[PDB]
Amino acid sequence: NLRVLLDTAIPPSFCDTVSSVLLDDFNMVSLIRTSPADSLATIKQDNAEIDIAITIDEELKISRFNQCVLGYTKAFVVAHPQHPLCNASLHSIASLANYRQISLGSRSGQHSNLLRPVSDKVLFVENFDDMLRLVEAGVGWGIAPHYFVEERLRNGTLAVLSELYEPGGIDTKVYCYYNTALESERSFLRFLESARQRLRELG
Ligand SMILES: CC(C)C1NC(Cn2cnc3ccc(Cl)cc3c2=O)=CS1
Repeated sequence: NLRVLLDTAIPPSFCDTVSSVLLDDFNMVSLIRTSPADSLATIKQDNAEIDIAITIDEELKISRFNQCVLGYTKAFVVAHPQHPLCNASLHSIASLANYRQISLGSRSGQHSNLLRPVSDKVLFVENFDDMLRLVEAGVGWGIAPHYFVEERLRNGTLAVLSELYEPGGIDTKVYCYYNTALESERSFLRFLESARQRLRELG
């Protein structure tokens, strides 16, 4: 039995990519979704017995776990089209610190440099859905994966503020944290090679 953790920042496009591949090699495969805020918090619980985690969160070294990079993915800062900062000026991009952020909360109550909120007016949520509800209602700005915001952005229900900070949206690394047990196993290298391909082509 193999247990695999994918945070909700990973497109579910991808979540198909591993399933075919991993099950070529392995017999039981459990897929588990967490908040990116909870990805690393979870694997560190010995009892949770996670073997692989696909997460955007970065941490320098973790016990009993090697890191590597499967690929990259875009994220956008989004707000209500009529949000004060809709004018999207480099002045407005410094002012994020001043307007209310809808940030992802974490059970541990603790956040990495990566996912820690930026503004002091913060309101926490469990998933990117509650995030965008509140953002669609002009209650704040928030930073969400492409696949969540592509729908609403074409629909005009939502606006991007992040395009002068990083044109193209914000590339984020997708990390593979894997139990050291796996490094030698031809099983893993197979999955890794396949995994990288689909996130590439999914770009
Ligand atoms: C404050 C922004 C200017 C930036 N914050 C980040 C970190 N960050 C935060 N949440 C995310 C949620 C989802 C995804 Cl896919 C990525 C991120 C992310 O990178 C980068 S610039």
